[PDB]
Amino acid sequence: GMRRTHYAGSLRETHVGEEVVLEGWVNRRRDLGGLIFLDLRDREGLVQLVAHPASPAYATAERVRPEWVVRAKGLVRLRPEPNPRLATGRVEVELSALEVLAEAKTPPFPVDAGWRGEEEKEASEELRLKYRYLDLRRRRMQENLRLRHRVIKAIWDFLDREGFVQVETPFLTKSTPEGARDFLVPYRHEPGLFYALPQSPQLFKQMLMVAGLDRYFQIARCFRDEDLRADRQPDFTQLDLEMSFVEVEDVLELNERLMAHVFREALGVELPLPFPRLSYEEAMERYGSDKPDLRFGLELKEVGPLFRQSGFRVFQEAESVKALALPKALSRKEVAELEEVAKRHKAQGLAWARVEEGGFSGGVAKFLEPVREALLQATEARPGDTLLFVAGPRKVAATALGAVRLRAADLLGLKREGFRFLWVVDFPLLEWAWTYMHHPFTSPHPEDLPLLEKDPGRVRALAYDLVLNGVEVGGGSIRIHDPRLQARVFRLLGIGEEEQREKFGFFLEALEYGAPPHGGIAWGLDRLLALMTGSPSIREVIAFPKNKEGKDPLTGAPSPVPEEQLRELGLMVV
Amino acid sequence: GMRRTHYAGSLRETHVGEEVVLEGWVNRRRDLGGLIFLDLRDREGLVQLVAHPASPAYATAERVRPEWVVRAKGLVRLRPEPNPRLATGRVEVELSALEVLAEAKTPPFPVDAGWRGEEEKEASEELRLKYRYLDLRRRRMQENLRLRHRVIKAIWDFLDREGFVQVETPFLTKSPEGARDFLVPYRHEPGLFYALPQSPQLFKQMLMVAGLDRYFQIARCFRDEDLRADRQPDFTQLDLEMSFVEVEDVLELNERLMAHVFREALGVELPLPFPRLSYEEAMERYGSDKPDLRFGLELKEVGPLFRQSGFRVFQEAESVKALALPKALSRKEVAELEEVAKRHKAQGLAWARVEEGGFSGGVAKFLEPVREALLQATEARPGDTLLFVAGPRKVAATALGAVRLRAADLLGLKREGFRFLWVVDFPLLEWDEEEEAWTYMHHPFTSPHPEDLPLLEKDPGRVRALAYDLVLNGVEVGGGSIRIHDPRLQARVFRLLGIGEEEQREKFGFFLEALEYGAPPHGGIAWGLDRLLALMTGSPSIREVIAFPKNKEGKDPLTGAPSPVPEEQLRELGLMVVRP
Ligand SMILES: N[C@@H](CC(=O)O)C(=O)NS(=O)(=O)OC[C@H]1O[C@@H](n2ccc(=O)[nH]c2=O)[C@H](O)[C@@H]1O
Ligand SMILES: N[C@@H](CC(=O)O)C(=O)NS(=O)(=O)OC[C@H]1O[C@@H](n2ccc(=O)[nH]c2=O)[C@H](O)[C@@H]1O
Repeated sequence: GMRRTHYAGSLRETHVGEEVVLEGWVNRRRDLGGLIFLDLRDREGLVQLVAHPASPAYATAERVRPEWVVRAKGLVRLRPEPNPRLATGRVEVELSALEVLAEAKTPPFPVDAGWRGEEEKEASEELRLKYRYLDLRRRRMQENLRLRHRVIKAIWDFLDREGFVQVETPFLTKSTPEGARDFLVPYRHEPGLFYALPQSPQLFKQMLMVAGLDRYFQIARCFRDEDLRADRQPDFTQLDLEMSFVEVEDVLELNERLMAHVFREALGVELPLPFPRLSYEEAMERYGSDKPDLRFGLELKEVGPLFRQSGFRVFQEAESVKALALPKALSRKEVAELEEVAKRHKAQGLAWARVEEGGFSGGVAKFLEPVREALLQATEARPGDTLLFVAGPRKVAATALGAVRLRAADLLGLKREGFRFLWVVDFPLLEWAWTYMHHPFTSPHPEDLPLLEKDPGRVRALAYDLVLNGVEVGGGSIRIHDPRLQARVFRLLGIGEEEQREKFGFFLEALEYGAPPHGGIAWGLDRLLALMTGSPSIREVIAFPKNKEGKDPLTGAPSPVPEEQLRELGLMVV
Repeated sequence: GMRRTHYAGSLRETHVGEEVVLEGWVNRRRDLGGLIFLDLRDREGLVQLVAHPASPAYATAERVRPEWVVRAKGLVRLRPEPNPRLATGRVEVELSALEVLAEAKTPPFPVDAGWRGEEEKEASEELRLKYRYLDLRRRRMQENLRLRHRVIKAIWDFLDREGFVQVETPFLTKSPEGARDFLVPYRHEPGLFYALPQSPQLFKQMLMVAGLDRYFQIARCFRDEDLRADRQPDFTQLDLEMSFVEVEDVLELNERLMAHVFREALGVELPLPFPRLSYEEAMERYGSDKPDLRFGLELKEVGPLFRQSGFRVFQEAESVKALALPKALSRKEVAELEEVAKRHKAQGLAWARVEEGGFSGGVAKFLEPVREALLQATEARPGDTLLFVAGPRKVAATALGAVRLRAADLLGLKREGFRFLWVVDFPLLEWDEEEEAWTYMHHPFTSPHPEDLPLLEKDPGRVRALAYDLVLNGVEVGGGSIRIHDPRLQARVFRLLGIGEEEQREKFGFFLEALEYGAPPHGGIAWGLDRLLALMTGSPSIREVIAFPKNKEGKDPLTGAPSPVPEEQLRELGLMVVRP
């Protein structure tokens, strides 16, 4: 068996009197009163070792240095005074033996403070990535990686109980000139031919439905060689799943229970079911975003039809006027800050007014008095609030005041806590020629089918986004399983036969052999884990990520190769 | 919820009288006296639907052809005569409604026989791969994929319980397991490439340096080999690593894990512990470092018996290995084994016969002078054939071991069940008989035996390694080792393997630096998951347990990969194809 009797961090008062053998890293050394104190560290926490002058381990304990690997043997004793900041805080190990298994260079940054329950000073992330094997020693990084383990195991437990089959799909697959750029992999035996890394398992998981497996899932790696701004990594992890004989409601209900199971098991958090649902239109109208942050209120209100008789030209002639009531009298500085946020989102400006006990004052207050009673009933505003207005095209006015709404939450210091999931449903299928939103296999709404050719912009898709605290963490749809409907959607998009066969030939042929009704979703697992941990970047929930630029400071990739290794592939740099 | 009330194949007589809603594929249709019988198929199997001419479902049922997708509603009733070949064979569904969800054209090969319990005729594997989404409809393929799911879930259950942390490691990493790298061009700086990982070896050791203590991953490995011997461009490993372990700790945990996997996924009890043979023991007794323990016929050393023999080819040889087969082979069969032997670098194969008193055939004349000792050493009986290979010890063992394996097939020995074993105490270096050079058996991070450290400079060929292979039925299904955690020793072993300081820094500098920050003792292993699943299912190829595999030339008939890309796309990477 092993030489150690326990994880160092697992010792408690229940272990007093036992002789233990421990192995780990020297977190810190302190000399007090002629005793040598060593914080011994492993993944379960710190435990205090004490060397007394008479002990055989005394000289060894004096020479050891931070991050040295040691094996320690001694008796578990009670501390005279407990340190409540350690789970082992009531006990210590009186050393009889101490053996050095590895010395260590002074690390480029400290990794010891979190294990004592102390705040850790921010270090250069580039430094942290270059020495990531040391960065991963820190308590916070190990908790993130172990939560990610618990989340994936919980996904496995749940989906296995619900009859899902995990299926692993190819990594070396067909490159298509369709949309997002592929990472390529040269085929050595025939120069000029390339595999591609997969953008997602979409076509394979649909083909697994055509194969009759009924329900599938995979913790899938997706590779997309595009802009790496906005926290993107060159590859990321999805929870990918697909089901047969389902409606939208079936997919949402399954994913709700799975998510609630994941949060209960991996975080100890209870998520009330069902999640709230909002159509795309409702989300845009009430929050100005298709990923609403539900951790605070302050909904947008359409007040356009209140000013159709008002002399205020800019309100009267606008297609939309959105209003927002902030529960605070803003400074002129804050208003101009919100105005700049609005103008940065294509708005012509931001009108404003304070609401007093009898009327309004400031900004556009004069033009608000004739409609006072109606305006207050629509906005539910009270004396002391500030009313913000954006007038313009409907999408612009909503999106601009929605961004104002988010920035206003920070100005007001609103407490945004917990986890607020919601479904955004009934997205438009297309957008102006015409083009689809995600991928062309998304089914139109059955009752909107006749509008496909008549009024395409009004056609709803059977697609849905999962949103958590203003962040898209999941997206999916019911798929087309009728090849004639799929051809009909292609004819509407202007996508000819030669283009279909080149991009999708093998899958379109698959639909001719009896595809069941099916649909699915993929979660952004790294995004979910970052949100579950309050991390500012998905880099904090990935063991060995790339930096914001796409490179790996730890190993140096991407790096050149000997020209003989490249000549062997039949390629050269131009 | 769902329209569907049950899986089609799950109906039993306990459901008789219930009204059910079912969804699935038409396995087959036959018409009889106006009735329309549809075998409805889903992942649980077949159930018979009956459409009566008086039913509203009848008009729909008349359009239906095989592989059409339908939703059916009706009442479960007993069949007048039951079909004992089906789990639903006692019942049928009297249809009250039927709707076509999807039509289908005739598949290029049948998928229906297996769901009836009937034998499936062999289809061209290239055609099966081209229509892999239809091939995956067959019962055997779904059984394979569902078994694959059960095996991985069992691995998660066991290792999670044992405190292992699953960590996912990079796919776009730095350009080491004895193969060529698959490269990925870095678009922004032409001339820069990522490499796909041949294994997660260095990342999992760094996870030990990070203090995670025990790791696992169901990892995808990419190795650009001459894809002979059923190689796929990428394959799947159960990868794992542990800290503060000796060889025995790694072996015992894997044994218990495998026994759990087989128990939960196959219902098979594997007796523990696994047998253990050293590399030298396995090579002496079986002529192979991956012995097949499903039959006997062990190899015997008889060289010391011929030191007074007139047969110079025996008398000069370092080794003469003998094997006694319980059969009088034909001369054709002997020549076949001789050809096998010669294909494995042997100088030849000798033969004879054991008869009631004397010997007959082949080299029997030179065997007669040494009879008493030979029969005690070989345990040969009348009617047997004795075979010999003479030569250097490793050649003689390997050649007669390959003869041994072939002879098991010629003799029709019933080799059954699952016979695991560990092979341990591998030498640090392997002698390439061809290139006349020392190479490492396992990757350069394998720790030599600590007792042998002074031999690294004094006598490298005597150095043992803390490495081990897991063998199942003569197939290498796992391999691992205790690692080097001292940076001085790791450079010392790099020096031995012919890797100067310049090559060390350029390929492994980041990792040697990590060893300077207090690396713990650690070791681990990796299973060949596709290999194991192929063996668990008796499949002849790992392609039978991979959902969408490549063909033997590493190509995907289903998708057309690998394929050309637009000249514009290759231009953007700053690369061009060399003109021949
Ligand atoms: N095959 C379809 C899913 C389906 O229809 O079933 C698909 O991939 N959709 S997707 O592109 O929206 O990604 C699905 C989800 O993946 C996450 N994500 C996406 C891009 C990225 O860089 N990081 C990231 O975490 C994000 O949460 C998104 O909602
Ligand atoms: N990094 C070490 C593991 C360790 O030392 O912990 C490693 O990869 N070793 S390995 O290369 O032998 O693969 C480990 C195992 O992977 C399987 N296999 C290998 C190559 C291949 O093409 N198909 C296949 O199935 C095979 O069973 C082998 O025993």
